[PDB]
Amino acid sequence: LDNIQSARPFDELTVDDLTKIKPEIDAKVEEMVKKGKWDVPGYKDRFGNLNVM
Amino acid sequence: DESILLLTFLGFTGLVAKYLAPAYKDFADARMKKVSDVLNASRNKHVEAVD
Amino acid sequence: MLKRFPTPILKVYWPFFVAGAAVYYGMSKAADLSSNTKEFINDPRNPRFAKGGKFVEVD
Amino acid sequence: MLKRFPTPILKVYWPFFVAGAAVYYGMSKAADLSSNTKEFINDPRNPRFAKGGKFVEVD
Amino acid sequence: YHFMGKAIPPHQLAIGTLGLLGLL
Amino acid sequence: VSTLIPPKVVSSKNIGPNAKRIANVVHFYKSLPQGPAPAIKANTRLARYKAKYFDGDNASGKPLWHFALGIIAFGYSMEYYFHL
Amino acid sequence: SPLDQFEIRTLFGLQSSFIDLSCLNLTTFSLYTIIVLLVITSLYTLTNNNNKIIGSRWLISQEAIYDTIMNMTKGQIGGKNWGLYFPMIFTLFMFIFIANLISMIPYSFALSAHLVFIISLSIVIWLGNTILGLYKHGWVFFSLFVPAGTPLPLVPLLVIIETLSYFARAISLGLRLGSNILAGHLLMVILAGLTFNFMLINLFTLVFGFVPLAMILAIMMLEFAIGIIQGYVWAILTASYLKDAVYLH
Amino acid sequence: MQLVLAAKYIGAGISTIGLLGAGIGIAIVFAALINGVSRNPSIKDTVFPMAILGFALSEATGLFCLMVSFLLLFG
Amino acid sequence: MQLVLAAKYIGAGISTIGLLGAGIGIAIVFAALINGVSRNPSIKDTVFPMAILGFALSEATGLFCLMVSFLLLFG
Amino acid sequence: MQLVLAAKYIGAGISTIGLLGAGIGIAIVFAALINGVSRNPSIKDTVFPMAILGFALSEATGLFCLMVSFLLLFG
Amino acid sequence: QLVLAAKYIGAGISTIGLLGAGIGIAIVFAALINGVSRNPSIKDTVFPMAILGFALSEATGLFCLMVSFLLLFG
Amino acid sequence: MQLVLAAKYIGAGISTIGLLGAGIGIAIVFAALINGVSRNPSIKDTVFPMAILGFALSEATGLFCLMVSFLLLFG
Amino acid sequence: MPQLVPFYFMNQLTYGFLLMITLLILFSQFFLPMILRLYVSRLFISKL
Repeated sequence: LDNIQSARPFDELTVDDLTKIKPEIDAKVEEMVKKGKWDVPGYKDRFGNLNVM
Repeated sequence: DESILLLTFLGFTGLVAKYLAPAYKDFADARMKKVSDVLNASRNKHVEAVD
Repeated sequence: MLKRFPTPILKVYWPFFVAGAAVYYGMSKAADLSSNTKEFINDPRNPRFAKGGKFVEVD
Repeated sequence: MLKRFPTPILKVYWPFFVAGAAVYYGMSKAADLSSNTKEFINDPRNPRFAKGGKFVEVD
Repeated sequence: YHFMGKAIPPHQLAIGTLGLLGLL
Repeated sequence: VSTLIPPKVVSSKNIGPNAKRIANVVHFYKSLPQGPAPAIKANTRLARYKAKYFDGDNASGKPLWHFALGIIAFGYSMEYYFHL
Repeated sequence: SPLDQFEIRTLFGLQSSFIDLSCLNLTTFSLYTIIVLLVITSLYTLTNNNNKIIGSRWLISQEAIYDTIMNMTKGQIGGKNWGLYFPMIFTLFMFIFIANLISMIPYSFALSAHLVFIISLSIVIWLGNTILGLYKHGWVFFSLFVPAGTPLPLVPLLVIIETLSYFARAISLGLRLGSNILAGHLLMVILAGLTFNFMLINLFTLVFGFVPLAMILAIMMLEFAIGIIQGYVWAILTASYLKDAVYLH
Repeated sequence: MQLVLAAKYIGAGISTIGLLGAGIGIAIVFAALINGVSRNPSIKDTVFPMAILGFALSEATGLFCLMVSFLLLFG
Repeated sequence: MQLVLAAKYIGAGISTIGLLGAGIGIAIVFAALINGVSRNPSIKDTVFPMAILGFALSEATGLFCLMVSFLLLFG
Repeated sequence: MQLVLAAKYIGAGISTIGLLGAGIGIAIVFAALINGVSRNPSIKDTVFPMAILGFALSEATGLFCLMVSFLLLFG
Repeated sequence: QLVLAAKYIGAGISTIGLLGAGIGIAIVFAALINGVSRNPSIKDTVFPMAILGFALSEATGLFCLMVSFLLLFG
Repeated sequence: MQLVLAAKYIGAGISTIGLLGAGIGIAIVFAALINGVSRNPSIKDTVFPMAILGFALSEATGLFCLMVSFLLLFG
Repeated sequence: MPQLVPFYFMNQLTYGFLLMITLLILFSQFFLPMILRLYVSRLFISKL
């Protein structure tokens, strides 16, 4: 139960904190920009895009 | 001449702050609740299962 | 604050910039041709008066 | 380099500075009175044209 | 993919009309 | 564009039971526990402006009214100084 | 003169006699470009509370604009590489969207209603389509000028009045936006000028003089719609034009 | 200046004709609204804002021709 | 001056052409109302307020024309 | 010199008739939008960009005529 | 200079032809909307025909605008 | 010859009024084209060259109209 | 029209194109990917 032992500030977790704990996020975003894919695969299905139309 | 345009802009801001502001507040709060709810519940129910 | 990401903005958008330079040059010559007309040769805020010449004023 | 020495240059030279301010003000009004004459009302480098008004041009 | 007079099928034909009206 | 599509797909899928376990506990151990390093405020003459209007639960649209009043005042001063 | 609201006045000033340095100097147009840049900077810098994941209520706005322009340029150019032209299709939006809300503020000034800048921006985008099309597709770029399977004896007519519509595209895209913003602002100022002199005659007119005020309020309600819709229509036509220039039909 | 002020009145007369576009226009929008409600009475709160939007966007083209008449009368 | 005044009468004559837009349009609205009741009669009470709304908004663009006509008569 | 400004204002009056070709334009576009949404309620999010596209990309031809009117009036 | 004033009347009258162009673009996109709404799987098939017909109709409204520009500037 | 030279430009202006018929006509042709392909997807290869045929055949009237405009403007 | 034809053409166009190149570099390198970092982070916590 080490997962619950470290407590959970997901309402206030910083994206800089994720970049610090995961450079994989920074590398994936950087290569995803370099190739040009502004789409995020599998985002739209569980999270509503909230485009006007 | 432009003061009547100022007065109508005041009335426009009154209409916005009476009607559009709480509607957008409710919309943004519902979307915020959906974001925080799914983002919390998925990680919670996945981390609780931790052969 | 903000982490700058090196996005490719030159090996994609070069004809836009070349067109921008061309329209810049063509509008420079258009402005110089329009600033010497009969209507606008005595408007004192044109940049002719700040260097040398003064008041053709024959129309 | 140079060591600054605090020489008294204000409790000695005050009427020179008061006279300087007075001549500054009087030459300001003299310049404003001279910049509206018949000879110099159409010289385009006067500071009238940079703010608002344009070309009385009735002589 | 046109076929004019059973010849080689022409490319798109668009440049020749512009070239004809250019020299006028 | 097939390769690009594959790259995006791979990123979504990623790479690599144990594949979830040595992901999630290794992610969780340096997740800072109590919302640590909070830094709820500061003093830079705009962070106090950002906290009162723009941050988490305040979030209100009054700065649009501040901004509109600013342009109204500035444009009226300029119009009065030039034409009136 | 109801059109005095578009006067350009110089403020900070700079001149010389060696070189014409009068091109760059802080001016009403220039100061409102500085204001547009600082607003667009303000919509993303201090919007994000301390780089939080949850994305506070201000960031939902700049979330929705991003998503409604991603899902718009994915449905237009939609090929192997659509995202390479996505920053331009977004920054053509946000300039026109912010510069037509700033212009609604009463004592303010329309950047968009200057035909010389917007027509110039349109000609820049048109030449940047033709040069990009020629570079990417050689001499067969002119295959854009024949529609589909058509009978050959009427192809050159359908080439001439296709190319005429191809370089009307240079000024039409700009002059649409210029005409909408200019006509809207000139309409509001002229109706304000008429209702002002309506309310200075005998005191019976300030009684029940609420209906022309309500008509001006209704036109101001209409004017946000005609200002945001043009900011969208610019970004849909210069997505369709990149579809034509990048992909040959 | 009698000729140019006589021409102003004729120009304000000519710039009235463009209102017939809006007069037919608002009607075509609301006629389609009625014929759409009669085919399906459940889509009212989806369709009717689009009818109000088309009303506004055609009334704008009407007022763009009215303002030229208001310029030629006075300004 | 007769030359200005006569032209004002001519412009007042010219202006009223735009009212045919409203004349066609009000009738288009009521005709779609008639064709809508004949398909479904139980929707008349819902639809008829928007029919009289369309009558009013189409009469508006005819009375702007009539306003310009009277301003080129008595002003 | 009066003739130039007189015919200038007359031509500026003439060059606003083309807005009746835009009022009816916006009308027919939103009319087809209403009739298309009413007969198929799941097509709105596909047909709405074509509606906005056709709307403004049809007005543009009335706004060209209004710019000819502005270049006559003020240029 | 009667001709300098009478070219402005011609530039005004020659702008009336856009009346057809606006109604034309409306009828084209109206038929496009009806065709998509009846058959939902025809948009990518018939949409270039709509863009083609729009381009042709504008150019044949644009003839009047270029004649107006020749009268006003030439 | 100032009167005849002015009537050149007036006639060149009034000449292109009838050119709006081609702008409506191309639209009606392509409107029926979209409306016909919308029913039958498999009739495209017959109807589309017939559509461009009707396009050019209706285009000929507007081109003759513009031709008379250029004849009055250039001779 | 008198107001949109001054001498200020090069002024208008100079600050306009400076703002366009500014917003282009500025949007593309800074502000669009700071939204996309939020996207990839939300999806990465979602996949876990």
